[PDB]
Amino acid sequence: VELCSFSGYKIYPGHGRRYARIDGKVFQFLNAKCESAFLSKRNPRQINWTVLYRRKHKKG
Amino acid sequence: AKFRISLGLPVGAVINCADNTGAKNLYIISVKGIKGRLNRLPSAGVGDMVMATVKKGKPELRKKVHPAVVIRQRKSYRRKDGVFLYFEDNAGVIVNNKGEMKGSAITGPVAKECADLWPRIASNAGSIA
Amino acid sequence: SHRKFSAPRHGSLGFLPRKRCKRHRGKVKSFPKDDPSKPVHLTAFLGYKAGMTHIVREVDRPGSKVNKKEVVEAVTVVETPPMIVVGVVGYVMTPRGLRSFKTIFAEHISDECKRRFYKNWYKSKKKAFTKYCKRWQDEEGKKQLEKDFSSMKKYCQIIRIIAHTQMRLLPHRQKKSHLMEIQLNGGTISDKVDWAREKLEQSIPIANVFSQDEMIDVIGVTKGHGCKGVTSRWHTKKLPRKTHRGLRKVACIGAWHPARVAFSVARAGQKGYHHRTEINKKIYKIGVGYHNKDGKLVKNNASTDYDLSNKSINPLGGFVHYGEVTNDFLMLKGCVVGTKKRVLTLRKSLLVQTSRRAQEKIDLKFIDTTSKFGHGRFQTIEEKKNFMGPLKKD
RNA sequence: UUCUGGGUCGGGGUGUCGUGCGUGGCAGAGCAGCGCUGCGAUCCAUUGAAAGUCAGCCCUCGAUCCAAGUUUUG
RNA sequence: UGAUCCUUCGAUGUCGGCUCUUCCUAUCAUUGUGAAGCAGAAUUCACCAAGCGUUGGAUUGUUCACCCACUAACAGGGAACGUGAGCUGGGUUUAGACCGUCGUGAGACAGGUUAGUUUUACCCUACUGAUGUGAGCCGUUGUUGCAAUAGUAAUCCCGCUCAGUACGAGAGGAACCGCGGGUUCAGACAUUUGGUUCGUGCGCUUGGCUGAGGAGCCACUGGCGCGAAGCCACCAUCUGCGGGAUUAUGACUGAACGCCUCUAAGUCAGAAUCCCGCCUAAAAGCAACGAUAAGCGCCGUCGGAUCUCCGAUAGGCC
RNA sequence: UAGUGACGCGCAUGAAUGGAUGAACGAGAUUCCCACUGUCCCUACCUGCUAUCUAGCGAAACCACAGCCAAGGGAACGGGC
RNA sequence: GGCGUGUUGGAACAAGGCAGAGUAAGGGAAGUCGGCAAGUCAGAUCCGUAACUUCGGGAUAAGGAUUGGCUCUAAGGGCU
RNA sequence: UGAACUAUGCCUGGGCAGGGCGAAGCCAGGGGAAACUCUGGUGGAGGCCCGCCGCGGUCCUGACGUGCAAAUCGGUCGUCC
RNA sequence: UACCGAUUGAGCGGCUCAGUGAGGUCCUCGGAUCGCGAG
Ligand SMILES: [Mg+2]
Ligand SMILES: [Mg+2]
Ligand SMILES: [Mg+2]
Ligand SMILES: [Mg+2]
Ligand SMILES: [Mg+2]
Ligand SMILES: [Mg+2]
Ligand SMILES: [Mg+2]
Ligand SMILES: [Mg+2]
Ligand SMILES: [Mg+2]
Ligand SMILES: [Mg+2]
Ligand SMILES: [Mg+2]
Ligand SMILES: [Mg+2]
Ligand SMILES: [Mg+2]
Ligand SMILES: [Mg+2]
Ligand SMILES: [Mg+2]
Ligand SMILES: [Mg+2]
Ligand SMILES: [Mg+2]
Ligand SMILES: [Mg+2]
Ligand SMILES: [Mg+2]
Ligand SMILES: [Mg+2]
Ligand SMILES: [Mg+2]
Ligand SMILES: [Mg+2]
Ligand SMILES: [Mg+2]
Ligand SMILES: [Mg+2]
Ligand SMILES: [Mg+2]
Ligand SMILES: [Mg+2]
Ligand SMILES: [Mg+2]
Ligand SMILES: [Mg+2]
Ligand SMILES: [Mg+2]
Ligand SMILES: [Mg+2]
Ligand SMILES: [Mg+2]
Ligand SMILES: [Mg+2]
Ligand SMILES: [Mg+2]
Ligand SMILES: [Mg+2]
Ligand SMILES: [Mg+2]
Ligand SMILES: [Mg+2]
Ligand SMILES: [Mg+2]
Ligand SMILES: [Mg+2]
Ligand SMILES: [Mg+2]
Ligand SMILES: [Mg+2]
Ligand SMILES: [Mg+2]
Ligand SMILES: [Mg+2]
Ligand SMILES: [Mg+2]
Ligand SMILES: [Mg+2]
Ligand SMILES: [Mg+2]
Ligand SMILES: [Mg+2]
Ligand SMILES: [Mg+2]
Ligand SMILES: [Mg+2]
Ligand SMILES: [Mg+2]
Ligand SMILES: [Mg+2]
Ligand SMILES: [Mg+2]
Ligand SMILES: [Mg+2]
Repeated sequence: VELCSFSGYKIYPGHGRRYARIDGKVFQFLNAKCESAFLSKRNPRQINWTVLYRRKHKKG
Repeated sequence: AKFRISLGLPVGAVINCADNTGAKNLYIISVKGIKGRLNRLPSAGVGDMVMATVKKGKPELRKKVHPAVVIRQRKSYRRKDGVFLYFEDNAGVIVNNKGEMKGSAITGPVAKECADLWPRIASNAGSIA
Repeated sequence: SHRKFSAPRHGSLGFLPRKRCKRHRGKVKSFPKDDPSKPVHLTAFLGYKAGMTHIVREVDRPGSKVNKKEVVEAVTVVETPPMIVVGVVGYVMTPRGLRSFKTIFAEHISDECKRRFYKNWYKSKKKAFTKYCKRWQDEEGKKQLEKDFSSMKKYCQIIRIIAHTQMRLLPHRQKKSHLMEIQLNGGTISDKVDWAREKLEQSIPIANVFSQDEMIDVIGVTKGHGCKGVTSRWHTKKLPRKTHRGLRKVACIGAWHPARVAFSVARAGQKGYHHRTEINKKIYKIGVGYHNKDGKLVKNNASTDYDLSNKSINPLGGFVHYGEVTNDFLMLKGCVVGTKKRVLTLRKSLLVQTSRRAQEKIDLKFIDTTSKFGHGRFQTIEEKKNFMGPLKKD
């Protein structure tokens, strides 16, 4: 069970869609909303529903 | 050999040459092993050997027909473990009829479906992913 | 005059005519051949298509590139509550085909089984089998009843069983029961009648009809799509954009002579809702329904030897457009004809299963239970609350 | 067409988007009046909040209703 | 391609391509075999055989050619030189115009070039689906089935092992069984990925409007991001099968013809063919079984007698 | 077999029946390249107006009689023989 | 200021059409006689613009950057 | 017998947003020994350019094709001192 | 031996437009951790 590279959620073996770049880094995305935001160069710490945001502002 | 993958490189697709041969593009003109339908274009995925022509590169390479092998593609193909993997660019490497490459290095990752079929391409692969 | 470049035909002529099936429930058109050496058993069963999920299992296949590695296989859950045997029928072989010899029904028939005998149950005095059930009580009528069973053991070569599904235990609002003749392929006619006489008004679970890692045939009616064009019904090539008077048609529907349209020419009509039969549908898991063991319900019909969780086969929010399955379900590999909550008639295979893929043993490692009503990401509600924490609704 | 049964709302679950109105702040490029007050895109807390979710999603049994009678058949 | 001029000039729309179906075999490949100047590999000749497949492209309006790659192979044809109320008009084949040659000229060209309206189905069959129909009625109505007959579907390749073995002086170099995938095709399916989204679901936003905030509307769906449910894609996933008589052919026994002989009598092995199973449909074809409303049958084939119809037949189910 | 630059015993180019050239210009003809795109691979989904059903209203072309096929003969391609 | 959607209402949302110049994974003219069709580009500001030419042009050539909202600053007037 | 359509001419009236490149002439500042030159601004020329109404009618060989119409409709397109 | 020559001829270098921009350095605040302070 991998962790999503954008939202930080857990990706189960059936779901997800990973994406490798030319530099050699592989990223796992839970759904197409996280993938569309990652390719759009959005920042997870600014996206309000990301675990990186909730860990940033100490919501949990 | 390998299982079936989502083909995403029909004929007439220029892909980035990813070795130190001197070429920059690979204009796919056909695919090995394609029988053919009435109006179907021969498409190719990773690991498939294709005949391609160079459009940008050294003058001693861009007017001939070279047997290439696709190593990356942007069309997400499903592996047997439920993984849909896709790269950010379509890439190939010029090889011989026996599978031996012409260059010595490969710029970027090489798909595992292409590294297991061609042992000569995996030996010069920076990272197999 | 010949066609310029050769191309294979569009569609199969062996599935004509492509019409709406006049029978909503699948029909077993050929039961497996009898083997009088095996014990008496059933050869078919009725299920209901609940939904689909995907599992994770390690494949032990010597020679493959995926041997000793985990895969993700799409499965289909078919809820199969136990069926109650109500009648016994025998057939006699005639030089013009089989012929129904005589049918014998049980004394007590459930109320959901009599609904099949009526078209308007709400305004009908439910009098079906009211004078027939008096044979099992009168001493004279019991004598003639013994004459009918003893006649089947002598003049019949194929004995079947009339059984119905308990749709009282299903999410659908339908209350009727699907009757079906399940043929006994066990042994002697005398043994099959005695086996079918003691099983009247009794339930038969799915664990007795089929078994683990078994390839069965699934007969059912596909999903309808109404009147569809020739490019959607026969998958012909779409004409170019500049085509006047339509581009989603067939250009030439035949030559001048014969001066008629051939039945093999692809035309526009009603596609879907056809009767189909698919073979080699391997069973991956035979789940157990909900039952109170020590006073509290159990839902371990989705936990595996490698998971050891406490989750049921029902995903979060139940199966979309179906409901939740609480009965003995049957998990089949791959797709199955029909929509959700569609009646399926399972059947044992006619062929001999000796291939490397047919006798393969399945060891499930993980059964997915994420919500199919969207991009679900939590297997259980307890995991959803543990990860997200407390919400404002508390 | 009353061992009851069937609807309409509501509740819960699920999922979609994404942190609502209001209120509070010595957060805020600054700026204008007499430390204070006003103007001010945005930011922060309340607030993974708000909204909508079967009409072809799932489960209730909480609320309040409903039970009549077209045509014809030996 | 001619020859002819029988049919058609009160009109049979005419070249090629596209599309789609079917047939033929004079067989390119695959299945089963025979032959060699068949060692193997490759190839050639021939036989049963049309089940199945026979490609993507550059140039040309072109059929026809030529080349580039792929491939088991990229075989040859017919069906009004298949197919314009199916399409596309590129060509040819009205009127405009240019050139070349020809003509004193108007004009000609079977020479080149450019622009040039492609009309109508609602009728009858055929076909595709969709209601329903034997009506003679103690039959009406329902459930579970049987089955005539018609359709019929699977195809081909590669990798591993056999094996670097048989074979060959070498160079080279197979095959069966088994295993793992794929091509083409077929039938489905939406867990997953992807497409669509006017649940106009949620956020945001441009111009304007309601005095402003809040809440919203208008611009034939204002625009943008994400997106449920459905539907959907070799753009995701799943499934696709067994016998029988035999053809070509190779043989057994055994005469004709003291021998010999696969044939004359009698037998055996035998295939992508054929038939059937599997699968799809279900008949002016049918069975088992449930219930059948003073009203509605039977009983007592005795009806004791009355009326109406419709066939025959004129001892026999030996 | 296209386009362009050259070659010219040119069937049948050629000098106001005007030759050669030409910046700018063109809803003129033609070729290649970059970008772009459902033109295509290979189709799928949504929407508006129709088709569809219904109340009202309500035509026309056309028509020897008509309308299931195979083969045969025939005015040498029948629907009827 | 004018009007009831242009010679009719109601119920459905099948095929097939016309239109919205609807949208689209990967490839990007392999389609086709032919980039037909529509797709990209598009305003404005600041930069930068060749071959050729009749010196007028080519030229918005080509090729780049910037653009919202808000709070300020600076410069450009008249009259007594 | 017709120029109520259309072709050409004459008389007398009417009409043609908003922008762009920006010619002669002129002013000023620099270079010169004279011949005469260079920069900025001004000026507003044209069968000039983008383009609305107008006026035309390319392409889709779109819609329509017993039509709204015995020639029309939509997008696109030519021109607009 | 040089020259003209369609072939947007081809190759190899120098300096640069624009975009992307690794890594230091400072500045704002950030406090794992340690004994108000060091970090
Ligand atoms: Mg084609
Ligand atoms: Mg039920
Ligand atoms: Mg047309
Ligand atoms: Mg779902
Ligand atoms: Mg809001
Ligand atoms: Mg509906
Ligand atoms: Mg004649
Ligand atoms: Mg033959
Ligand atoms: Mg010979
Ligand atoms: Mg001929
Ligand atoms: Mg013809
Ligand atoms: Mg026509
Ligand atoms: Mg034609
Ligand atoms: Mg025709
Ligand atoms: Mg023409
Ligand atoms: Mg010509
Ligand atoms: Mg002409
Ligand atoms: Mg000519
Ligand atoms: Mg050797
Ligand atoms: Mg999706
Ligand atoms: Mg606004
Ligand atoms: Mg308007
Ligand atoms: Mg709009
Ligand atoms: Mg989207
Ligand atoms: Mg046999
Ligand atoms: Mg013989
Ligand atoms: Mg035999
Ligand atoms: Mg070309
Ligand atoms: Mg030339
Ligand atoms: Mg001459
Ligand atoms: Mg002359
Ligand atoms: Mg001349
Ligand atoms: Mg112009
Ligand atoms: Mg012009
Ligand atoms: Mg031009
Ligand atoms: Mg002009
Ligand atoms: Mg006739
Ligand atoms: Mg439609
Ligand atoms: Mg359209
Ligand atoms: Mg696309
Ligand atoms: Mg072509
Ligand atoms: Mg082409
Ligand atoms: Mg165009
Ligand atoms: Mg130019
Ligand atoms: Mg005037
Ligand atoms: Mg210009
Ligand atoms: Mg205009
Ligand atoms: Mg106009
Ligand atoms: Mg005119
Ligand atoms: Mg027009
Ligand atoms: Mg037209
Ligand atoms: Mg029409």
